[PDB]
Amino acid sequence: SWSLSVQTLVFITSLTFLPAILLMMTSFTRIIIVFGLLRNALGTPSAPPNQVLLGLALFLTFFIMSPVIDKIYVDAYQPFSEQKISMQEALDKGAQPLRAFMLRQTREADLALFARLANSGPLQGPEAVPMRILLPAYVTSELKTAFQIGFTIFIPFLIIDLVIASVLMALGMMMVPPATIALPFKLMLFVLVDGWQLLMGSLAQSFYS
Amino acid sequence: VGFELLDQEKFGISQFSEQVNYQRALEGELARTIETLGPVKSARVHLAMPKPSLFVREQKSPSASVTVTLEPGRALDEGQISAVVHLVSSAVAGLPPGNVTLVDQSGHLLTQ
Amino acid sequence: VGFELLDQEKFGISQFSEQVNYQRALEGELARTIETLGPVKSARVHLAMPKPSLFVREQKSPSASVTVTLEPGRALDEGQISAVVHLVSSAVAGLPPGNVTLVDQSGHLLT
Amino acid sequence: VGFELLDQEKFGISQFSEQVNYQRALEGELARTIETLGPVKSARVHLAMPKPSLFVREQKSPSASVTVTLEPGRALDEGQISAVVHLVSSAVAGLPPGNVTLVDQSGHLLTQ
Amino acid sequence: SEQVNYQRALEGELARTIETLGPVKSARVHLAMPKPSLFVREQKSPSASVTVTLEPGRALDEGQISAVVHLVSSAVAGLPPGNVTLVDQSGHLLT
Amino acid sequence: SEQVNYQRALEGELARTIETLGPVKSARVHLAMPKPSLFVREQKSPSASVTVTLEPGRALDEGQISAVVHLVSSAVAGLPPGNVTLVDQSGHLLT
Amino acid sequence: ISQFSEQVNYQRALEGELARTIETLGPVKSARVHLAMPKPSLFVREQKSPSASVTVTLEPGRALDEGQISAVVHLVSSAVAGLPPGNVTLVDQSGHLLT
Amino acid sequence: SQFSEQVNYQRALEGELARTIETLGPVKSARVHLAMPKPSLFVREQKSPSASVTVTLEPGRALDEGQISAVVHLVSSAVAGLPPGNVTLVDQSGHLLT
Amino acid sequence: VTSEQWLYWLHLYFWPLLRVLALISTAPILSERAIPKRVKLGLGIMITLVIAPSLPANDTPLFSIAALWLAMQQILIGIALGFTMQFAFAAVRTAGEFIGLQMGLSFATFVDPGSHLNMPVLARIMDMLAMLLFLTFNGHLWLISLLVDTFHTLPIGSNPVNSNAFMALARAGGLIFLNGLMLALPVITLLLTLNLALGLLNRMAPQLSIFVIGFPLTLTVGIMLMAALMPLIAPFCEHLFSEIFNLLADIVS
Amino acid sequence: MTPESVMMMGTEAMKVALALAAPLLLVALITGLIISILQAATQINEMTLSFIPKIVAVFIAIIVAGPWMLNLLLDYVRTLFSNLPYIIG
Amino acid sequence: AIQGIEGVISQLQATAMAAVSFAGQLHAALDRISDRQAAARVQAEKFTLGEPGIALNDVMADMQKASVSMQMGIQVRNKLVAAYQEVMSMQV
Repeated sequence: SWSLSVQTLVFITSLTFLPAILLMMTSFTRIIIVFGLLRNALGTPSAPPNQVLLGLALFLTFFIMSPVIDKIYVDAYQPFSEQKISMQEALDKGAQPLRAFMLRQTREADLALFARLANSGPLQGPEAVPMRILLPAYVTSELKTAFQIGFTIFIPFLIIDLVIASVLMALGMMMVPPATIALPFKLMLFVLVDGWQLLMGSLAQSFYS
Repeated sequence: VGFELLDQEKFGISQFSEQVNYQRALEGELARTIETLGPVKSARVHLAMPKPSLFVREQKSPSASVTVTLEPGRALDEGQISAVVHLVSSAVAGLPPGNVTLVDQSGHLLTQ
Repeated sequence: VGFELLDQEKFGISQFSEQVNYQRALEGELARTIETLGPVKSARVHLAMPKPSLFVREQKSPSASVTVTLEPGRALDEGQISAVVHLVSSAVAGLPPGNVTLVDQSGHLLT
Repeated sequence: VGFELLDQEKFGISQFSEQVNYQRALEGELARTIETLGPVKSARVHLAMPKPSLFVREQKSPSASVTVTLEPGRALDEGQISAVVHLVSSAVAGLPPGNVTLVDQSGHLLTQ
Repeated sequence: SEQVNYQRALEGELARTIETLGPVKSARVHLAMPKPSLFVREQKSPSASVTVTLEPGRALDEGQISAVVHLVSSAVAGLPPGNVTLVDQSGHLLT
Repeated sequence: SEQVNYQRALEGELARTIETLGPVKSARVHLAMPKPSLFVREQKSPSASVTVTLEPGRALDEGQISAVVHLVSSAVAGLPPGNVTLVDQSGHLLT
Repeated sequence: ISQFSEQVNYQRALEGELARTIETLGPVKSARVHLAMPKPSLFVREQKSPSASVTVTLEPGRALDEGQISAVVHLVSSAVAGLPPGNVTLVDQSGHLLT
Repeated sequence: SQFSEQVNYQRALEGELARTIETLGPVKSARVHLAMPKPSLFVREQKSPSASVTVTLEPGRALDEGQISAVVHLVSSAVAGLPPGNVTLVDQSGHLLT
Repeated sequence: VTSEQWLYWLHLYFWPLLRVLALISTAPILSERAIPKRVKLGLGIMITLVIAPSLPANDTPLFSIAALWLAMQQILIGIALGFTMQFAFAAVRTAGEFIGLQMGLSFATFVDPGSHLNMPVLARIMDMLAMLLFLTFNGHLWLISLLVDTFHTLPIGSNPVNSNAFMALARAGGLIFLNGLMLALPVITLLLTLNLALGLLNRMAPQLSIFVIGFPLTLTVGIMLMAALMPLIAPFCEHLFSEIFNLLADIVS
Repeated sequence: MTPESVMMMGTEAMKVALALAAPLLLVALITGLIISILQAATQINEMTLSFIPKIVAVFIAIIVAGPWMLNLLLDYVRTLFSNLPYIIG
Repeated sequence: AIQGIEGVISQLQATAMAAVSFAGQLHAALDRISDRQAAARVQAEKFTLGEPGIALNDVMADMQKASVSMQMGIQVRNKLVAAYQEVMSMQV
C-alpha cells in the first residue's frame, strides 16, 4: 500500500472535489433545477431566499442518497477503517454502489450515444459500461428528467394567467396587467394543493421509481 | 358492450374515465370469448388493475376473477380450466396466471 | 346498483365523486356475480378502500364485507365460501383474502 | 338516503360537504344491511371518521356505534353479534373491530 | 385512446386473417401490450391469447399451429412466440 | 396516427402486389415496426407475417417463396429477410 | 400537407414514374415498384441502405434478357438516392427472382 | 413548401431533358429519372447525383457511339455536379447503351 | 522519467473544451440559466475528457495570435450550432404569439407598441411544449453528436472558411417566419372568418357591437380551436427539427 | 413519455383552461349582446353604457361559480403533481 | 464471472477482427513516490535492527531522496488543485 504521507495527501486532495461529486454524481442537480424552475413559475424570482432552497435541496439529497451512502460505508469505509482493505481499493469498492445508482436513473439513448462517441466496442450488458461512459450519460439523463419535471410543473401557473387575461379581456379592461392579478392567485393555488408536500413526495418518488 | 361502449361517442370526463372504459371493454370481450367455448353458457370477468405505492420500489401485479355458468352437466376439463387461465392471463398486461380465479355457477373453485 | 347507473351525474364532479362512483359500480357488479351463484338469491357487497396515507411506514390494505341471502335451505359449500372469497379479493386491487368477511341472512359468519 | 342522497348534487359542493355526504351514505347502507339480518327490525349506524396524525402517543382509530331494534323477543346470537362487528369494521377503511359498539333498543351493550 | 384504438384494430385484423385460414370458422385475438421504458433496465415482453373456432371436425395441423404462432408473433412489435397461446372452441391448448 | 396510417397503406400495397402473382388469389401482410434497444445484448428487429391464399392447387415454387421474401423485406426499412414468415391458407409455413 | 405527408407523396410519385418507364420497356406489360427509404437514428453509425422490390409482368413469353435485368437494376438504383443495386429485387409474374 | 418547390424543379428538369433527347433524330420518346443527393442530420458526405435515361428508338434507328456520348454529356451538364459515369442510358429492349 | 509533459495535455484538452463549452452556452436546454454554471462546466469537461484523446493534438502555442484565431473559430462553430438549433423554438414562439395576438389577449400593443405591457402567454405555452417535445425526441444528444462530428468535417486546426454559408444561417431567419405561418395558417384563418362574421353583425344596427360581444366570443373560440389544434404541432415539431438539422449538416460543411 | 401522452396532457390542460374561463366569458358575452340588442331596440347608442352591467355580471359570476372553479383547478394541479413521477422519461 | 470470461473471449474476438491516461499517470506517480518512501523506511528499519551490510550513508541519502520526492508530489498537488479551482471559476 501507499505510505501514510501519500495516503494523507490523497485524502486531503480528494476532499476538494466534494462539490463536484454533489453536482455531477448526486441527486442534487435534479433536486435543484426543479426548484429554480418552480421559482421561475410562481413569479417570485427571489421569494424563498436562495440559501433556503439550497438547504432544503441538501436535506432532500441526504434523505434520498441514504441507502447508497449506507452501502458504501458497510462495504468500503468499514473495511478500510479496520485496516482490512487498502486505501487504493476502498475507492474502487465504494465507487460501485454509486455507479449502480447512477445507472438505475440514467436513460439508454444517452448510454448508446456516449458509447458511440468513445469509439468503444459493443457493450452487450450493463456490466461492461465504464465510468467514463456512465458519468455524462447520467448527467444528461438527470438534466432531461429535471427539465421534463419542471416543464410539466410550469403548465398550471401559465393556465391561470391565460384564464385571468381572458376574463380581464371579456369586460374590455385591456390596459390592466394580467401578471399582477395572477400572482396572488398563483400563490393561493400553491398554498391550497399542499404546494410543497406534493412536490417533495413527487420528487422523492421520481427518484425511487 | 366492451368497445361498443367506447363507440357510443360519449365525452370521456377524464383519463380516469377513459381507463375505466378500457377496463370494462376488456372484461366484456374476455367474457364473450369464454362463453363462445362449448361447455360455457355465460361468463363474467372482473379485473383488478393494481396501484403503485409512494416511496416503495416493491411492486405487485393485477388479478382476475372469472365466473362461468356451464350448460346442464357440461363439466369443464382440466385442460379447459388451463386454457381459460392462459387466455385471461394473456389479455391483461403482466397478469400472473396464479392470480386468475375461475369459479362455476355453484361456487366451486375450478382453479387453485 | 349498475356500472352505467353512475355513468352520468352530469359534470362538475370533483374526482372524489369519480372514485366513489367507481367503488359503487364495483360493489354492484360483484354482488351481481355472487347472486348468479346458484344457492345465492341476493348479495350485498361493501368495500372499504383506504385512501393512501404517507403517515404509516408502509401502505395499509382494503377490506370487504359480503352479505348473502340463500335460497330456502341452500347452504353454501366450503369450496363455495372459498370461491366467493377468491372473486371478491381479486376484484379489489391488493385485497388480502383474510380481509373478506362473508355472512348469511341469519348473521352466521361463513368466513 | 345513502347512495340516493348523492344524486341531486348542486355545483357548489365543498370537499368537506362531499366527505360528510359520503359518511352519511355509508351509514345509511350499513344500517340497511343490518336490518336485512332476520332478528333486526331497524338499525342505526353512527361513524366517527377523524384525522390521523403520526405521533404514536396520540392515535385515535375510527369508531362506530350501532343501535339495533330487534323483532319482539328476537335476541341476537353471539355469532350474529360477531357478524355485525365484522361487517361494520370492514365497511370503514381501517376500522379496528374493537372500536365497534353494538347496542339494543333497551340499552344493553351486545358487544363489549 | 389513440393507443387502445390501435390495439383493438390490430386484434381485429389478426382475427380476420386467422378466420381466413380454411379450418378456422371464427377467431378471437387478445393482446396484452405492456408499458414501455426508455431507461437502462425496465423492459417486459408482450403476450397474446388466440381462441379459434374450427369447422365441424377441421382439426388444425401442427404446421398450422406453427403458422398461426408466427403470424401473431410478427404482428406485435417484440412478441416472443413462446408468449402466444392458441386455444380451440373446446378449451384445448393447441400450444 | 400518421405513422399507423403509413403502416396500413404499406401493408395494403404489399398484399396487392403479392396477389398480382399468378398462383396467389389473395394476400394478407402484417408488419410489426417497433423501436430498437442498443447494448441490450440480443435486441430484436422489424418483422413481417404474410398469409397467401393460392388458386386451386397452385403450389408456390421455392423461387416464388424467395421472391415474396425479397419483396416484403425490401419494402420495410431494415427488414432482415429471416424475419419474414410466409404461410398458406392451410397453415403450412412456406418460409 | 404535413412534412411526413410531403415525403410519403414524393415516395409514391417516384414509385409511379419508375414503374412507368419499366413498363415502356418492350417485353414488360406492367410494372410495380415498392421503395423502402430508411431512417437516421442517434443509436447507429452507417444508416441502413434503401431497398427496392420490382415486380414485372411480361408479354406472353417475352423473357427478360440478362442485360434487361441489369438495365432495370441500374435504373431503379439510380432513381433512389444512395440505393445500392444489390438491394434491388426484380421478380416476374410467376414469382421467379430475375435478380 | 420548399420541399414541394424542390420536387417541382426536379420534375421540370426531367421533362425538358426528355424533350431534347426525343427531338434527336433516332429517338421517338425519352424518359429521364434524376436522383438528387440528400442532406443528413449528422456526418459530412456528398453523394454525386445520378440519372437514368430510357430511350425508345425509331424502328431500327440504332444510336451511334457518338450519340450515347452526346446524350451522356447533355444529361450530366443539366444536373449540378452530375458525374457522367453516374448517367445510365438504356433502350426500349433493356440494352444498356452506356 | 517523471516527465508528465503538461503542454501536450493542455493543447489536447483545451480546444475541444472550448468548442464543447461554446456549444453548451448557446444550445437550447443546455444553455438555460436554471442549470448551475458548474454543472455545465463539468459536462463540457467530461465530454472533452471522453473525446479529446482520439483527436490529433494541436501544437500551436497559447501565446500566439494563432491561438486567438483558433478560439474565435471554436466560438463561432459553437454559437452557430446552438443558434441554428434555437431558430426552431423561435418559430414556435412566433406562431404562439401570433395566435395569442389574434385572440385579442394583449390589445395594448396595437395602441402602445413596446409599452412594458405585453404577455404572450400562448407563446410561452407552446415554447415549453416545444421544449418538452425536443427533450422527448432526444435532440440534445444529437446536438452533442454533431458537435463531435463537425471535427471530421472541420478539424480544430485553423482551416480556410467560406461566405454565402453565413448568409444561410442568416437566411434561416426566414424559416422562423415561413414555418411560423405554417403553424398558424389554419386557426388564424378560421379566426379571420369569425372576425368577418362579426363584421356582418356590425353592418346591422350601428355600434352596439365589437368591444362588447366580439372579444369574449373570439377568446373562447380561439381557446377551444387551438386546444383542438394542439395535437397538430408534434408532426410540425419533427418537421422543424429535421429542417434545422439537415440545414446545419449541409451548411456547416 | 410518448408524444401522444405529451399532446394528451397538453390538450387536457387547455380544456381545463377552457372550462375555467368559459362561464365568465360567456356571461360577459351574453350581457353585452343583451345590452346591444336593447340599445338597437331603443335606438340608443353610447359605447360606455354597455361596459357597466358587464363588470357586475362577471363579478357575480365569481360569487356563484367561483368555488367550482377553485375546486376544479386544485384537483387538476393535485392530480398532475401526483402523476408527475409516472410520466418521466 | 462466467459472463465476465464470456466478455473476455468477446474482446479477444474483437481484437482478432480489428487486426495510459492522466488519472493513470497520477496514480503511477503516487505509487512510485510511495514505493520510494517505503523502500527508504524499510532500509532505515533494517539498519536500526542491526542487520549487517546496511550502511548509514545509504540510509541517510535514501531518506533525503524520499523527502525530496515527497516535496515534489506536494508541489504538483498544490498546482493541480490551483488549476482545478481556476477552471471551476471559468464563466459558462
